[PDB]
Amino acid sequence: TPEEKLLRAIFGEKASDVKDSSLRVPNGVSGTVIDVQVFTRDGVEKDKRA
Amino acid sequence: SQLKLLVTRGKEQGYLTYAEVNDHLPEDIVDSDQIEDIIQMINDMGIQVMEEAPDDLMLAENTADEDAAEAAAQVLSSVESEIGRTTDPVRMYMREMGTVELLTREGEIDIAKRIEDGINQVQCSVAEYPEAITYLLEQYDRVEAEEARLSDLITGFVDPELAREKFAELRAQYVVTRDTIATAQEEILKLSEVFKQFRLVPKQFDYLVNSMRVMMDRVRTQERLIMKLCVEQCKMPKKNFITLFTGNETSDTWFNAAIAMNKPWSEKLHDVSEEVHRALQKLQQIEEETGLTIEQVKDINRRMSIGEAKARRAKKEMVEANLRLVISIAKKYTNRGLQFLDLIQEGNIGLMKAVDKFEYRRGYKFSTYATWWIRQAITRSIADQARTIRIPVHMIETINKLNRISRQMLQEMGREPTPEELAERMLMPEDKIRKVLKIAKEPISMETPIGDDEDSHLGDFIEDTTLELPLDSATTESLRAATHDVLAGLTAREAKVLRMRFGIDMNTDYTLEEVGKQFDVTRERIRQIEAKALRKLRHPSRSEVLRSFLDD
Amino acid sequence: EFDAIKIALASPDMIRSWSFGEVKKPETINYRTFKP
Amino acid sequence: GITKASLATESFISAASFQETTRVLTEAAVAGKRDELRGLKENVIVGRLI
Amino acid sequence: MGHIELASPTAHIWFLKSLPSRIGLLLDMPLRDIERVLYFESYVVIEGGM
Amino acid sequence: VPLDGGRFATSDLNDLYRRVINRNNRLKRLLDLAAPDIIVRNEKRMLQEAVDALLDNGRRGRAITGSNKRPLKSLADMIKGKQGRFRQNLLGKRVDYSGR
Amino acid sequence: RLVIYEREAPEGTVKDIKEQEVYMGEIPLMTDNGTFVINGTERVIVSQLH
Repeated sequence: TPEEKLLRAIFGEKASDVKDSSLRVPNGVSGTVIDVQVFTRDGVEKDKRA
Repeated sequence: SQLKLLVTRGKEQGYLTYAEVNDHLPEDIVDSDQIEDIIQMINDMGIQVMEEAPDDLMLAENTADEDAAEAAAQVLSSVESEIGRTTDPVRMYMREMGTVELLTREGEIDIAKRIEDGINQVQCSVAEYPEAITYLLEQYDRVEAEEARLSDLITGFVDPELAREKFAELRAQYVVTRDTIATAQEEILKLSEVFKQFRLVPKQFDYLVNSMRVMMDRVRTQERLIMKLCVEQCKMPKKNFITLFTGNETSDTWFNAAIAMNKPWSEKLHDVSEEVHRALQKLQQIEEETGLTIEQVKDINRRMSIGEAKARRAKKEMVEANLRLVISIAKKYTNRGLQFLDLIQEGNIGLMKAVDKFEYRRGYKFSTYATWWIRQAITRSIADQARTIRIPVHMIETINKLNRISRQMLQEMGREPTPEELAERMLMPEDKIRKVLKIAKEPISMETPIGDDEDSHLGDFIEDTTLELPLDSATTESLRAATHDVLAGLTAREAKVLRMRFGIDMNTDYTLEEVGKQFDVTRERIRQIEAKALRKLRHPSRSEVLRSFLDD
Repeated sequence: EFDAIKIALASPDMIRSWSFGEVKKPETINYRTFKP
Repeated sequence: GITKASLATESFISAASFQETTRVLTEAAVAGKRDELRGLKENVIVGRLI
Repeated sequence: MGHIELASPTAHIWFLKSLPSRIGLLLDMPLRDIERVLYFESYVVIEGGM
Repeated sequence: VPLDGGRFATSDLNDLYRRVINRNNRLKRLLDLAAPDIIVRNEKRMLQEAVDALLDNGRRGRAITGSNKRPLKSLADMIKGKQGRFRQNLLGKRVDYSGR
Repeated sequence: RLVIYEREAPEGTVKDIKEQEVYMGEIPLMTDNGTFVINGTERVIVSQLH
């Protein structure tokens, strides 16, 4: 927007090219993670947790 | 009429069952759609004809109660007096193709000869159009000069240099026919004879004949300008119009001698005299362009109309039996993406094309040459207008191939074929196979019922992802206020420079040069002012709320 | 704002005045790049 | 009756909300009716004050 | 909105199959007669004249 | 609207509108070729059916059905019916600033 | 097993004798406790009183 440019210039920020859509626990739920399972496609490379 | 008493019994019962609405129907109704229509008529005025007899649950009292009742009753009382389905567009087409006897056994060749002898009277009429011949001569001298490919004039003829020298001989005969303005009597005719041994490009011939029609229509437009402006506007007698104007049509002894005839119709033509005066000049000049008395070209084009009408009238009967054939073939392309009637209409268009492109000089079974065109047209249309998102034909072919190979592998491997293995079979990269797999699937219907007691649909659970969260709008307004405040707390020059540079509270922003020339300064000083302003705003104290808007 | 609702038949000229352009082809989207 | 008295309303926006919509719409259209919101159902559908 | 130029006229179904038959009432013609004329199974004279 | 996984979802009207354009276009094409009047009459009847299904599907002629085998909805069913815009006040209009 | 019953007599003598163990699909099996696993979720097929 025409103003956000001024603030960006002032503080010299760096707008990110990527926006986060991460799995976060539902509100009002508290508990202990007891199991994590990871399924990978046939082409993708398994990460260091799988 | 037991139908009336059926309606009364339904009123007295408060409902009708399917057995009741079957027992009291006319015993001569065979078509079901008439039964559907009459039950719909009954339901429109009441009472709903449910399929079973079904105490203490109140039913819809009399919702379908209105004057519409009696009128509806009349409709029912009129249904018995006559009969007819007319409720399935397929059935009417079937009946109409039944009417035309499917019996043209070697009469097809007779009608083909009729067409050949009907599309040649138009050729004869074209022959006496030296303007088209002049165009052909010009295009001969044009293509041989390599302004266009030589074959642009012929789709084959009845050798390059032989054709060029034959056209040169035509040029010689035409110059002798043209500079011999009672000596052009025989020459032109003879030149027409040798000219009748040619075969034009479809586009060339069609354009030339349409230009012939355009010229004759200009002549006929002048004929209107002389006719209705006088006969229908000035009340010039129809007999008088047939007498004087018709026969000369070019001289001044039929209009300028029409006002001077000293008749009640004559001396009233002064008011509309100007337009006829000008039409005489126009037609006299056009006769120079065409070099033919108006009546002659009128008659030749009338004969052309006769010939083309004869051709079309026989193509009708040619097309009908092959339409029966089209039904027969198209019966086996159902359930792909198109209703039956669209399939048969595409087939009929293809058949029209085939008949327009058939010759009776090859000893072919017409149930062979045409059926190919029919199937090709049907499959083309099915591939082009069967799905919401239009995937090109080659992708359709690849999808079909993939499905065939997948079925084969499943029957062979004994399980599902992995896309890696399927790409192993078909020499295609894995990514292409995955893409084509994704592409094919057709869209869902947003009115697909979901299993909820509220009886919702899949379209009611699709959130909108383009909206601006009402908190973002408030944040933007707060930012607009805060930037206004912070600008206020600066030197006037710095605030004005910043507003122009970044476009705050303004229309299109302006460049350094533009803002510099704005008040009065070079660009460098404007840059210095902007730098000073940004240095101040970067300084703390004045940089608390904005940094909060950052929230970093 | 407004103060009544009126309903009547729509003339061809009225319908042409509502519209912003004629819809000729039957094709919706481009199946590879989903622009209209 | 209470079921043949409600089918006499003079605001097709009201009458079209609980009766057969097609019939009410056609009858209103051919007759060129004007609906001047003076009921409670009408001003509810339109979003005004009852 | 958009508009489609129909090649040939077409009968607005609401004003035909409503069963007062608005077109029928206006023309003084039974519904079945206009049905025959529309579905191309007859001819209707618009000007007998002489 | 594009659903997840590359799969699309659409309302029935799209279908019907397509059904009314193809035929319409085809009709024009026939009139350009001066086709025999039997097929043009059949085409005109088809176009009439398409329009009558678009305005109100299933009113008279055995409503055309979609791939789902269900009878696809038309402009006269988005207004009418217990599930139309009208009668939405039967049970409708979720509301913000609320809880239970 | 496919047999073409060669077309002379008796009603075609048999000469072709094919014999292939073809695959006709999958039949879901019943867990030890009368429950089926259809898509990773246990299901129960209720009896019907017709």
